[PDB]
Amino acid sequence: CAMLTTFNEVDMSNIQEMRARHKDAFLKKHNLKLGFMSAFVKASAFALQEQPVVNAVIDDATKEVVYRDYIDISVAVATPRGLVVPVIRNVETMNYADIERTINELGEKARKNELAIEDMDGGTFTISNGGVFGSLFGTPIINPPQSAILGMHGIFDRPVAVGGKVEVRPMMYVALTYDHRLIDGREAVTFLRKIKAAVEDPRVLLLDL
Amino acid sequence: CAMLTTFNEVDMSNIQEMRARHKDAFLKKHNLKLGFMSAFVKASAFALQEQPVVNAVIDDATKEVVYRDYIDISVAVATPRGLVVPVIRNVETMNYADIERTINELGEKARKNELAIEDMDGGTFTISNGGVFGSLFGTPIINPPQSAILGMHGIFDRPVAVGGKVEVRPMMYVALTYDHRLIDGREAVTFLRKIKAAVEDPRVLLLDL
Amino acid sequence: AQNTCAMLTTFNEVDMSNIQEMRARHKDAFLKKHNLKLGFMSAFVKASAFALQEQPVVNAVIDDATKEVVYRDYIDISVAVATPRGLVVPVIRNVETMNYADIERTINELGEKARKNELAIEDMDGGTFTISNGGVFGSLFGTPIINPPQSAILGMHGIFDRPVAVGGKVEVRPMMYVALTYDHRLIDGREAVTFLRKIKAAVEDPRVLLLDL
Amino acid sequence: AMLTTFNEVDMSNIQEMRARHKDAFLKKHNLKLGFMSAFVKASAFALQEQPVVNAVIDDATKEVVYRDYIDISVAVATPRGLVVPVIRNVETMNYADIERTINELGEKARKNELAIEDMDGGTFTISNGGVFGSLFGTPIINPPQSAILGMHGIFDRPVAVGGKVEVRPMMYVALTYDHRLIDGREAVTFLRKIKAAVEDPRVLLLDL
Amino acid sequence: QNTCAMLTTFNEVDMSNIQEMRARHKDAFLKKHNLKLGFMSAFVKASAFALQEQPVVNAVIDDATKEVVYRDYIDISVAVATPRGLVVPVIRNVETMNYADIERTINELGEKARKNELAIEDMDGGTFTISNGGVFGSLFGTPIINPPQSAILGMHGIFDRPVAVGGKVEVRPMMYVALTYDHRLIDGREAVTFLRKIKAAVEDPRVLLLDL
Repeated sequence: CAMLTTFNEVDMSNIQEMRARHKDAFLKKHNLKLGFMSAFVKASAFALQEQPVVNAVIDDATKEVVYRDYIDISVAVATPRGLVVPVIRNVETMNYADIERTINELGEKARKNELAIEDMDGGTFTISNGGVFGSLFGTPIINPPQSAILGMHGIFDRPVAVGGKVEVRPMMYVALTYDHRLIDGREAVTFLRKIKAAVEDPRVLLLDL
Repeated sequence: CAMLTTFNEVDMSNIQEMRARHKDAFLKKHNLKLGFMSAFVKASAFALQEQPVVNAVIDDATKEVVYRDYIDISVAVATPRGLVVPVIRNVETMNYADIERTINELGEKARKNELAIEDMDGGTFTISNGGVFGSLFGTPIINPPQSAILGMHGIFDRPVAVGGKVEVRPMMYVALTYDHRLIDGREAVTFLRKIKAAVEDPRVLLLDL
Repeated sequence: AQNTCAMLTTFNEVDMSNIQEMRARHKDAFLKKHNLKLGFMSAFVKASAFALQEQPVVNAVIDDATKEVVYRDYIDISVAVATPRGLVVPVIRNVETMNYADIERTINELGEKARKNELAIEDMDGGTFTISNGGVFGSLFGTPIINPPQSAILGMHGIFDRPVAVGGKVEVRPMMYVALTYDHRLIDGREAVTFLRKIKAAVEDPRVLLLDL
Repeated sequence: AMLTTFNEVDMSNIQEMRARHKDAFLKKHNLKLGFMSAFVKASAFALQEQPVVNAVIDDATKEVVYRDYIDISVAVATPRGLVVPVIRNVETMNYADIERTINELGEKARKNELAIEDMDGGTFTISNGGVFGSLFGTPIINPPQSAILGMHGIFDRPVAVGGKVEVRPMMYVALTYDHRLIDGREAVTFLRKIKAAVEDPRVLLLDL
Repeated sequence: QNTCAMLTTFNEVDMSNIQEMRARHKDAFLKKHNLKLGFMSAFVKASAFALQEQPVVNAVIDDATKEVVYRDYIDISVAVATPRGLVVPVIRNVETMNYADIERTINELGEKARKNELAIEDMDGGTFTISNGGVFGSLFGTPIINPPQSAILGMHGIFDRPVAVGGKVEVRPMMYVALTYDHRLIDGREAVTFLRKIKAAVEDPRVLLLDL
């Protein structure tokens, strides 16, 4: 076991304003609640596209890097009974209108206990959300056999310096645990920073920066 | 022939913001510059996706409405010898970066004039960027065999009303000339409204309203 | 359309301060008295009737078979309804008598009939003037399609808050563009411009209808 | 095994108490008031709320042993090194008794006359790393317990309370817990309960 | 994090003085000594004078089967880490106690170009006491490192961010950095780690306790 964790801060204001502006029409059309988790899942998929090493795995049996091209992100909808990780498959071709549908169905499966065995294995990324309980920032545990996991924590209003001026903005601490045997610090730090950039400004997803 | 025209106005404040913040990154990553045209092409593609009637064309030989799953926008490119209307195919599977790259390669082909006819046929929707030459608004001419075209114009700073206040915002007119036989009043204005919405904030495209 | 016939659509802006403020401070009594609704449809229809009375040429239709102008007298405003199955255009006859309330009653009746798909072919055609609505779907302005054999059509669009200079100072006022697609073969530029300006004057200040100006 | 999660506590009520009740303690109990007792009692309240954090995995026979007694193993600094005495049955003591036990353990520790029966049997550890001046960090779980709450320095830091920026005495609180017994949500709610109890001592009275 | 007793403790460092130092003296170094002022020359020095008092960090756990007796080394040698594209190596300064800030940067920079051209001899990487993880590349918040064995302790490089802070009970936005230090619990006490964390962050904002 070798878990290396890097933290970073994500400005939550842009996506909250987008939700407040577009929640009504989105709920009217797709019958879904607009949430901040779809933005994070899409950003994770995008950053995984840019940096495929985070998507790979090293087989301890043969000591060789095993690259994966398909992107599957497992979300944590952990039931009061215990921790459960439903898997979203092929997230690289979904928008914000999707993902929300998929997480809703997977949560429904978890509540009604149709979460079969195959729905929690074969994931390439994990987006465990411990912020629904108000955690400031903590270090999650790498889910085997995956090589990374992104931890989303609670949103709180803290003063942040913007252009030399103190402003109160809603900010999220985000964690990323990686195995240094495969991912070096440069790669994981860049990956987390790029996730932060994609969540902070959703237009880069359209610009492909 | 039987062409009707309807108008609206688009506020390019988010497009201006995203071209004020994401030019250095776009140039460093793609060796290419960012422009207004990609936003309008993507907005037209999204509107045609969510309203397949305008995407369809009535063939005069058999008087049949013909639907097409694919979308290919006939963007006009400026050349010293004469205006040309090439076609960029499958607009539904590309982001702003891909639109910019195909428009740049099309322009660099047109400058030295190696454009074959294979890149000029098969049009579904035409956009004429008349903003290079200062134009307030006016009725554009369609390029058949397609049904309706969207005519862009120049972007001028004009005073508008946002919450009762008067501020100067970069705002331009849009005209959608449509074949009145197939498209009636409601879709001819809803199409333009959706284009307006997707250009005012690109986050609608990502959120898929 | 464009080349098929003579459109020559003319445009004007109509402020909605008077009508909107009136309905804002007159709607409860109307709901307690007739019980339907209160809208600007009745105001625009009656203003069109007034302007059509003042300018009888726009009421007259041409007869291409004989090249004879037919000076129709009864005002037959044919309004449009944005039904789920596209759009339908019923008709209202003898508009001059109704003031605001009877036009509103006929509008409500015809809308309920169209929603129920009971609009008979009788009260569907034969109008002398048409009014379209591209206002429910907010459109800044557009070119209306002339409904034949009628000779003109009103194409009012949505109402937007825009900064408008009144007395040298910029103040935000509820504006809206209105279009008129006439027939240049019969109506000149002067007549169509005067028509649009008279409708603008009769909607900007409804007391003109009482004053007959 | 070891895994940690962090949070922050606004230490405004405790400093106000120490400001308004230091002389009353000095002249009624002959001991010095401190913010140790607030955290010990908050930890006791959280342990009583969640018995899972008070449990232990026995590697001898792979069993989950529950303990009814609550014992916080406070850390006492000595020149010879680091000695950790265990204060017993914390449920039945208020701030005064916690302070008395801490003073007694300090007096007995400085004299090198703390016996082996006073080291063992602990069920929860608290490591005050703030006497040296740390911002935050990771504590280690001393065997055979299951969690440790480490405190850090109390630093005046600007916080957005009510939408305005003000300088307030805040410290970072972290607990390191094993994942084989305590889940992530349990640890987060445990730390938040400690935060609530220290931030508002009247919660301990209201039992919520 | 388990590995071998790999806890971590965190702190912050004030870098208003150093950038104030560098905003006035950059031209002098370029003229007299032809090299540029960086950050590591302050952190590599702050660590070195933090080790000359408490040499338990210089101690390593060696002999047969590891834990037998301390091995105190009277020499200080800091292993700064520099990034290539060919995997980050850790270059190392020898007998660096007796040499000042400039000799720390001349040694660093010319030795940086010494590995930009792959002119490397393995004799220049012997197992010395201590590594200072040089992470001044990628603008992020708080890392955990992995004490580059056999080294016993480890330093971080975190990044300067404009952060609102309370200076003298007043809010004064300054651009700040965080730091951690990853200590092997075995024969390295928790309390002594905070003291060296503080002083490696005290000799940094007030550069003149190096003279005291």
